Amino acid sequence: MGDVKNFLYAWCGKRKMTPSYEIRAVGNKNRQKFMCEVQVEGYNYTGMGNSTNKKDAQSNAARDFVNYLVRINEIKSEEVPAFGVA
RNA sequence: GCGCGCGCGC
RNA sequence: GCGCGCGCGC
Repeated sequence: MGDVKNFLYAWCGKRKMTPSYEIRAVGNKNRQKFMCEVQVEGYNYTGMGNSTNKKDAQSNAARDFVNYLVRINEIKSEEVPAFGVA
């Protein structure tokens, strides 16, 4: 979803912190790729994302991260609008 | 989104 | 001119 970044952002706003994205350019100058890593304080994991543009490199890293929060039972899937259970 | 400028390719 | 990206001003 577009909104996962916004979700992760809010999620951290509660435990009163910000995520931290770090993007680096990668691959084909003429058809290029970007690499993203997100971290959050107090969490032992780096969400990783690749894409053509930066936004999507970020979305992908965030998805990665949230998915992990769920795996480690810090969120329920059911609480992540993007992971649309319905 | 609209504008501008930049890189790479063709 | 076209394509993929990046950045900047509204």
